[PDB]
Amino acid sequence: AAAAAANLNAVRETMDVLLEISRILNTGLDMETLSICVRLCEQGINPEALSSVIKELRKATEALK
Amino acid sequence: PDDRSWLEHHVVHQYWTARPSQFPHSLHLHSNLAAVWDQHLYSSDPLYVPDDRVLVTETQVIRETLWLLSGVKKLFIFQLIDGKVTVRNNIIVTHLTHSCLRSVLEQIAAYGQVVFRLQEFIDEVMGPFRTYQAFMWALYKYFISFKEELAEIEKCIINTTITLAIVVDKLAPRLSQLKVLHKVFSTGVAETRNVVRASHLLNTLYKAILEYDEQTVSLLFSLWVETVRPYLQTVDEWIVHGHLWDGAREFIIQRTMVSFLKPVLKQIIMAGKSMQLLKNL
Amino acid sequence: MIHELLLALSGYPGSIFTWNKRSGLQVSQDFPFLHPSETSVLNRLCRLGTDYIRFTEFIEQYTGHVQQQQGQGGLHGIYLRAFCTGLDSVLQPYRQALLDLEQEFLGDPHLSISHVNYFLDQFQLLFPSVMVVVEQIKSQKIHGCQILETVYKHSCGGLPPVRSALEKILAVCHGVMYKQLSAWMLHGLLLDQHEEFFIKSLKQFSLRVEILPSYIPVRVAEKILFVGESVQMF
Amino acid sequence: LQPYRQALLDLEQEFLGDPHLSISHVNYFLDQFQLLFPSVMVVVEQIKSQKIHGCQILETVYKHSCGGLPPVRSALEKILAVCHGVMYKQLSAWM
Amino acid sequence: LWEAALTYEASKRRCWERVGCPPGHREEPYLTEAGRDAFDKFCRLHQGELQLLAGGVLQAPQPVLVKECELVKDVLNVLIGVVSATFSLPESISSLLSEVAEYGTCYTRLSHFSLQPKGLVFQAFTSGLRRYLQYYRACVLSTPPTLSLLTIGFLFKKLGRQLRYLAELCGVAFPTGVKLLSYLYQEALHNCSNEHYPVLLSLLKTSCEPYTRFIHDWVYSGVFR
Repeated sequence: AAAAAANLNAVRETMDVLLEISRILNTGLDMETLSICVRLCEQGINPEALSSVIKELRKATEALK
Repeated sequence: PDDRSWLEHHVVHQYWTARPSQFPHSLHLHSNLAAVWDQHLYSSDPLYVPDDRVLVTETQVIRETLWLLSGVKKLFIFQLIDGKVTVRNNIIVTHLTHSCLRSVLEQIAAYGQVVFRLQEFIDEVMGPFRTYQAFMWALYKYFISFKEELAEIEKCIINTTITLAIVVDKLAPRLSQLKVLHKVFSTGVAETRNVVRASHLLNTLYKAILEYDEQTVSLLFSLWVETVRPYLQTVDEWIVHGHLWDGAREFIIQRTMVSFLKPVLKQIIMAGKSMQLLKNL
Repeated sequence: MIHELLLALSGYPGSIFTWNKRSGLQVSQDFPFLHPSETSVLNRLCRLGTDYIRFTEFIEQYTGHVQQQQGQGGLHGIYLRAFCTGLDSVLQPYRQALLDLEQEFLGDPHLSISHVNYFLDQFQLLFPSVMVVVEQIKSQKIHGCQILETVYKHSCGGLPPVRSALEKILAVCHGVMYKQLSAWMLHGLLLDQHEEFFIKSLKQFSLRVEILPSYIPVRVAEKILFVGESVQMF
Repeated sequence: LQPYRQALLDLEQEFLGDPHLSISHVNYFLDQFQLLFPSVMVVVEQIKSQKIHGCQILETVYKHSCGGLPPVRSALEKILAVCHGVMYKQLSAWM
Repeated sequence: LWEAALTYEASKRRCWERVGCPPGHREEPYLTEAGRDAFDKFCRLHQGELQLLAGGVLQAPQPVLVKECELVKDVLNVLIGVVSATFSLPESISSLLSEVAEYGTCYTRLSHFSLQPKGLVFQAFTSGLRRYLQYYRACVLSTPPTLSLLTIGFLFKKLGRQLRYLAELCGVAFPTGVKLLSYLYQEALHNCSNEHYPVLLSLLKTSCEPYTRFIHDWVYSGVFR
């Protein structure tokens, strides 16, 4: 609708604030992979448990390279 | 009802016709200063008696101002009562309360007066003594390029966020050069023979260029060049064609005159008359 | 606005722009879509179409209207045709501008009325000026060589569009005078009847001194008169 | 004064989108121009109060373009070069 | 889901009446924030008011239906001088309609004069008339096969007026022989430097081509022609 797009505008703002905080902490996640992790964070997640897998697959994107 | 409905939608119809204005509003103090101040005024008990205003929004002021600045007037806002600018007092937005507002539109009306005096002269060209015509041509060449900017900014309202303080600030180096013309033209409004009335105007330009001897100087330069253009032609005509120019005594030489051609004038006369004495030989 | 403005300015007016013979073009005033902001721009725009309709009526009126003669000579003759023909050639960029306006309207029709006013400001000064020249030509019923003087006097101004535009018409009208001059100096025969071309051995071939144009001295008229009389003699 | 114009456009451009900004943001953000303006105020009020319109205006400029605070130290340096630039037409028509 | 949607771009239009997220709606569009549609709507409303205030006898000229290209082709066919439905053989359309109808009425009176197979100078005169008819046929349908309606009125301003002069040139007896040879001769001297000069010159140059052969007979062979 229109009121469903003003909310999504206010969500686009928030995602850009989290984008600033993402880039000054220099995460290897770009805008697309971070959009998977925010959907995970909506359903409830332990980011210590996600962080242990992401710290391994990022070292295993260069292991078979 | 198929025509009126499209009219109702895709034309505003609420600051120029008898219809109360509606627009969806975003309340809450940071943009609500007018309504907040209204409620404050009523709570202090004036006692009440409101001001007659119909509530016009923000962008409509911008469109109306741009048309006033382009050179046209007699819009719904900014009418003349004898040829003197006058601001409507029914204007108020949901912000600023219309106290700073009456002042910013007063400055815009003050520039509209400067354009009104010029348009009165330019319209009375059609209902002009070849130097006045060449002066009108300089004014007109300024007016077309000047009108371009005001139309081009109005295009970006049809596109983009636009507010007042940008388009006012943007036109500062244009409204500055216009005031110089408002003072040079006042000496050509001050007024004898039409060549005396022309010299009283023409010497002001020749003085004003040496006054800044930049961007003002190139403007005054281009106004000067196009108005001594008849005279350079007619003095060359006196030299090669061997006759004094008759224009119902529009010519400045006595056979009332500016200091431009004075230091070389004897060489003009002593060439023209000597050529005329060759025509008889 | 989109089709209507171009249709009115081109000289095929409608009921939005009601053509009068006493005010030209005129909008029918207040509507529930017409309001004082656009009104002044509309009023300024109407002047161009007013002068244009007058021009085309005049051109049709004096071009191709006879087949070698009622019997008047101030309402007929080659100089009137030549004036109308020259004015038709000068009016070409106005037609071209209206074509380009329609192309931009097709690309996007959200162009404001003041935008069109901004493009057409260069005809906005040219059209009211030339109107009094052509109006004086009709009203005073001018006969003979004086048409040349009338346009030559207004080509002494200080507005370059007006001056160049009238000067071209005077060159077109020079064409006819040179064509009759190719005859009278070379044989003595005339081509223009009932309208003067500032020349009629002796009488029945004499000089008509009074009608002669103002940019031409009397001395050269004496030389022309010699050539024609002598070539007729031998 | 043009960076005092630009620094007013930036605020309004923020406020058009941002809903929660308040008076404190403007008071905070224009704190660096509470050093430029009060310290060039004494220069302009010095030239008005005792009227200076000779060529000794330039010495009074060179006393405060020494500065001590960087805004009033670097602002007048822009102005003085333009003043000398007009005198470089005077001293070329001389020479 | 929010992030599936999120990857769009927000509008640049914003107001200081609209700080809480305008998705772009406007301050209600101005008159010239719509065009070529709203045009037809106010023209239709104006026409309806006219029809009411008259009684339906004012005759709406194309209130809606038809559109542009079909009307252009109908306008084109009158210049071919053949049958149409609203021309002779918005509401500004009637004024253009009358001018294009009058273009067609002077086109028709030349092809009617050029279907003939009076004298030999008559056939030569007609064969010269078709030399301008060919230029007119090249002018129409090649430049505007469907192109804009007003381009017709501008294109046949310089040419339709000349064609209307050619309507006065033809009789629709009309002279023949030496009578016609002196008629066209006086047409040369009356219009000797104009836009009508080379067409009349080409007419006079070939309408005397039979006559010179007639003169060339009784002197050169002693047998009358």
